[PDB]
Amino acid sequence: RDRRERRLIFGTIASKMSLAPEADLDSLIIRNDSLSGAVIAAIMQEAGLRAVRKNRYVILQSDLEEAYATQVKTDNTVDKFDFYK
Amino acid sequence: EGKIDEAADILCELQVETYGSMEMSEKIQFILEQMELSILKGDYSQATVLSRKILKKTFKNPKYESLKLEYYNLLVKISLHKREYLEVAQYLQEIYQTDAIKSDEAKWKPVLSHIVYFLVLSPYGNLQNDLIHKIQNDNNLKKLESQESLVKLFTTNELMRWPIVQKTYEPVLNEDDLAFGGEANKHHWEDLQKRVIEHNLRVISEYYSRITLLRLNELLDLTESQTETYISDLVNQGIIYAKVNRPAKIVNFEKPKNSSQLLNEWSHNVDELLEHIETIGHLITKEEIMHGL
Amino acid sequence: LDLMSGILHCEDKDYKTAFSYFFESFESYHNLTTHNSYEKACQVLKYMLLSKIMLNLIDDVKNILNAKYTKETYQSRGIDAMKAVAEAYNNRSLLDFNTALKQYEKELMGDELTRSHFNALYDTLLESNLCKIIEPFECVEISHISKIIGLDTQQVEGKLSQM
Repeated sequence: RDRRERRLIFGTIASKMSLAPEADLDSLIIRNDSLSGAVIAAIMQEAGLRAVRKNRYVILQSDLEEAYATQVKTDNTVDKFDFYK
Repeated sequence: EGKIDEAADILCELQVETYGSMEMSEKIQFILEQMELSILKGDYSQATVLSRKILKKTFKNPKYESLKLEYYNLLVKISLHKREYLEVAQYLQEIYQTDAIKSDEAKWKPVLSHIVYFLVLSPYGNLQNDLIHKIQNDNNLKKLESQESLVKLFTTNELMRWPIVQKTYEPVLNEDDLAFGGEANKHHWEDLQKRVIEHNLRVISEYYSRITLLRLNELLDLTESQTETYISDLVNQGIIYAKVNRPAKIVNFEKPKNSSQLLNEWSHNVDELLEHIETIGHLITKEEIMHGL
Repeated sequence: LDLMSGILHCEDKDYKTAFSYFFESFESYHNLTTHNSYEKACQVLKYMLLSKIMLNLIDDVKNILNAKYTKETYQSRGIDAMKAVAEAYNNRSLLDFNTALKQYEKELMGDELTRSHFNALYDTLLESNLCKIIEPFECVEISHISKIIGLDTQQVEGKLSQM
C-alpha cells in the first residue's frame, strides 16, 4: 500500500483510541511502508499494552514510537533497503 | 487556613498519577477523601469518575469496618447535585445488611428510616415491591411503621390527609438532619408531592374507569393546567395511559382495542364452563354419601 | 472536493461520516492566508455547525465555538445564528428558533444550504413539540395547541395538517 491510503486506517482506528492531539503520528505515517489491515490493528493495540506497565491511560508520544517497533518487525530494512537504486 | 478549592486541586493533580496500583492500603483510603474535597469544591464529575474505580475493587476485597462505612456516606453526599433518590436507594442495600449483622440495632434504626426515604421518592420500577417485605422489616419501630404503611397507603391514598400526615409526623420529611434536602421546607413539599401524585394517578385507572376532570383535580390537589402536566409525564415515560378531554372535561380509562373482541375477551370464558361439569360430576358420589348415611 | 461531497449528505443525511469532510477542509482554508478570504472561511465554519445540529449533538456544537483551536477566531451574525438553533433544540421550543430569524435574516437566509435546512429544522423542532402533544390523549382544543407550539392559530393548523 502507498502512503495516502493508510491515513484512512490509522485515522479511523484512532477514533476508538484515546490519544492527545500532540501525538507524533504525523511523522510515522512516512515511516509506515508495506503493511496491511491486520498489522496496523496490532500497532494501536500495542500502544495501550505498554501504557499499562507505564501507568498511563491516555496514549502519549512515548507509547507510540516505542510500541511501533514491536509489530513492525519482518525484515531488517523493508524500506527501499539501503540505496542501490 | 480556610482554603477549600486550592486543597482539592492539589490532590486531584497528584494522586491520579502518583500510585502505580502497588499498595492498595493507603491508596483506597485517600481516594475516598479525594472525592470529599470535590464535594466541598462543587464538582460532581470529579467524584463520579473516581467512584467507578475502587468500587469494584473493594467489592472483591474483604469487608472492613472503617473502609466500608465511607462508601455509604459518599454515595449519599454526591446526590446533592444529582438529586436522584432512586440511585441512592440501591446503594443503601449494602448498609441494610451491614448494620443488621455486623453492627447492632443502635445505628441500624436511623439507617432504616433513611433507606425508606429514598424508596418513597422512587418514581417507578419494580424494586419498590421487593423492598416492602425485606428481611429485618417489622422491627416494631415508630418510624418504620409510619413509612411502611405509607408505601402501602399509595393504593388507597386519596391525598385528603396527605398534608395532615406529614405535618403531624415528620421524622424523615419536613424536619430531619441526615439526608435532608432543600434549603429548608421548599423541596420537601415539592418532590414528595410530585411522587404521591404519580402513585395515586396510577391506581385511578385501575379503579375509576370514567372520572370527571373537575373531580380529578380535587383528588390530585391540582388545577386544570397542573393536572395535564403530571399525566403527560407518566404516559411519555411508559407508566400508565388514560383519556384527557379538554373541552368536555372528561377523563376516561380508554381501554385498548388490541384485544380485538372475540380474539381475547372471549378466551376467558373457558373456566366458566370448565368448573360446571367437572365439579358437579365429582359431587355426584358425595350427594349419595351424605344422604345415604 | 470534501465540501462538495458533504453537500450530497445534506439531502441524504448521514452526518456521522460527513463531519470528517468539513473538519479537514476548515484547516485547509485557514492556511491559505491571502489566497482565501474571510467570507469563505466563515461559511466553512457555518457548515460544521449546521451539520452537527442535523446530527443532534449538543456538546459538540459548544466545543466548536468555545475552543479556539476549532473556532480560530471567526465570528459573524450568521455564525451566532447556529448557537441559537442549538439552544432551541435543547429546550425544544420554536421561540428561540424564530428569534434569530428576524435579526440574522441577512446572513442566515443568504446561504441556500442553510435555508434548505431551515425548513428541515423548522419541522424537526415542530415534530418534537407535537410528540409532547400526541403522546397523551387527543381531542384537545386547538387554541391550547398553539400556545404550546408558540405560533399563530393559522400557522399551527397549516403545519400540523401537512404532516
